[PDB]
Amino acid sequence: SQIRQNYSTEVEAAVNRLVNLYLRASYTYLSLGFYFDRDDVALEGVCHFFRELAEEKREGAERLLKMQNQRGGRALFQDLQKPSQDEWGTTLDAMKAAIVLEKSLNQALLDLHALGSAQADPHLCDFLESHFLDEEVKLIKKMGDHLTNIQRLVQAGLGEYLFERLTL
Amino acid sequence: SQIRQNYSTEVEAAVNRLVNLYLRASYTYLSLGFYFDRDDVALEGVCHFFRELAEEKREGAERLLKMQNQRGGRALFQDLQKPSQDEWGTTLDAMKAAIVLEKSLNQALLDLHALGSAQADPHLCDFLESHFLDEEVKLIKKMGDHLTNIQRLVQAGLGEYLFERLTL
Amino acid sequence: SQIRQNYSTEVEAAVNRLVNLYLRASYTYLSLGFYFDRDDVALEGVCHFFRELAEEKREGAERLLKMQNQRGGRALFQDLQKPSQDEWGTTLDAMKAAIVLEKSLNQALLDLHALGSAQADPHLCDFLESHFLDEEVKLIKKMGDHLTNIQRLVQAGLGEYLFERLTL
Amino acid sequence: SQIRQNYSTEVEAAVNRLVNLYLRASYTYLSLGFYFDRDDVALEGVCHFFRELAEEKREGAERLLKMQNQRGGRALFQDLQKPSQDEWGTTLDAMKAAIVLEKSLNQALLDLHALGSAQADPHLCDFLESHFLDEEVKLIKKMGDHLTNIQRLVQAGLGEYLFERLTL
Repeated sequence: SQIRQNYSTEVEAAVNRLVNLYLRASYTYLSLGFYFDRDDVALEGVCHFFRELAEEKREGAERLLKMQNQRGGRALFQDLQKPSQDEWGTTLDAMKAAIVLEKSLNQALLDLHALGSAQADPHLCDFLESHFLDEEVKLIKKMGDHLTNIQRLVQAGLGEYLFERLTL
Repeated sequence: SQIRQNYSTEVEAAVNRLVNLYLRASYTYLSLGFYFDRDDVALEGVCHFFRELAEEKREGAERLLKMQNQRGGRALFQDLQKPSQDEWGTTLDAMKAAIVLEKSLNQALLDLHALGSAQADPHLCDFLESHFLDEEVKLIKKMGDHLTNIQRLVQAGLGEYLFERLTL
Repeated sequence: SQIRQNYSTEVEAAVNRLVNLYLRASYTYLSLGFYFDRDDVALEGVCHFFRELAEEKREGAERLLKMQNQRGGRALFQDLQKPSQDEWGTTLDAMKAAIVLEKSLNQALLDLHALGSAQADPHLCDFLESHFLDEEVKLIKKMGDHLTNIQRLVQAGLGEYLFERLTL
Repeated sequence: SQIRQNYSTEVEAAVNRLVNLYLRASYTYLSLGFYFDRDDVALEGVCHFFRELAEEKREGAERLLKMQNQRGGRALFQDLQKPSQDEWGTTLDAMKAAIVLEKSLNQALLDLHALGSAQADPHLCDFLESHFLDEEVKLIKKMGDHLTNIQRLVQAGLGEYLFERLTL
């Protein structure tokens, strides 16, 4: 590559792996969004929350792809595995599964940042800090806030409805 | 002091004491605000209410400081003791603690006003009446209103959530 | 904590300590501001400079508190010790004391950043870099600029007046 | 008087006396203003400051007169004695004489307020608090601020000029 500089083979491959995690996460959120749009679930505010997250994760993958090219690395795509469940249970179950998901992405970002420091790749460390580390921390705080309110509310059906109407 | 007139040593020292009470109250409200911002408490409306009160109390202390200088008294600062609790319990517990706090400030204002009358210091009596006595009475009525609604609502988790969403 | 990830007990406690340093600094600036508002000091431009810094330091503490909660750490408040002096001498003395203060905050930020690197906590390193490290360097340069001009001007009374009127 | 109620003969006469003090003060400020407008004094900013104060004192007397009529008291005018000096010396001398003047008005207001309390005349106490007590305290603080700056500046001619140009 004519532009490639200070960009290790190891970081390049981890970037490709992170891109797959983000697309998988996006797919997961798409499944969660449509589940809450079912006529027998019907929680529009929950459906919207997850559909907005699917788009965010897709945007995250696209930013990683752009960065890959900017550094002279080569994007390599793999199969995207289907989401973990076909049915997501209650709003609470789903929000727990979402937080579990986000923590997995966060850890992958932390490991990638650790790889970058190990490889003396300040550009990668900066890129992660700029569009990912804080957005992930803020997203995780919000989900934790939601889990707490959802838990405070479980007369379970009444609580689930109120949360969707008044918070979402 | 070239400007000092009709400003007793006793009122000056009580003004300094009141300034410390107001800063302490502000610190208390800051602790209450951040407690309700915890991911395991997550009552944004309650967090906002207390954070707004912290700023008000800080503004109250600053007005007293300005007045101290206007009269030719000398501001003297003391340590600010930490708030009474590290964790504030429920919205109800916190609002009870807040009302207890406000009543203490109110009594201090009443005592200071009584000192001013005893010392024939009409300017001090006027200053207290203008920015403090009524604001305190109105604030205390509002908290009492809130305590009543919070109490009416305790299915405790559902009530606490509804109060924060619909009143705060 | 349900959200806590990669957030060490050591960083959490240092964050609480830094929050206390910032509130103390704010208190210090409040005392400096009101001292220059005394009828026997009467340097409005100096009073304004310090009062603006008190608010900045308070905002700094509040940002640290928010971050603490975002990471799932627990805010713990301590007594706020009173400022080092009751009277601040000349504009020069005060600006020297301010620079000494800022350097102490800066060093605390540097130590906290070093702790974060030692703990592999990129989010903390990023947060410090974003709202604190540069703001502190720029503030310290400005004070150094002011000290130099104040020193160039000391006919001491005439210089102090001119600085307050033409620079502040 | 058909409207007179709770308005003692003693307060009525003190109101007439205060009206004379305020007109005298106004006359004093007029003399100070024109002295600084002399071609051999020529401090326009000082001339403006005093001319603005003459108008304020005249407005103060007029408010007392209106109040006198509102209460059913009878305005009685006396000779207005000429100002204490024909020539006012330096800006410093003049500002010292002004502060001495204002303190005399303030004390007269305090005594009148004390008479009103002694006579159980809440309307008079309120009227004094509303347009006079605080305005007087704020005016006296400003003069004290000016005296301090003027004193800091005395190369006397250079200081006097700078004060008039940069503060007034």
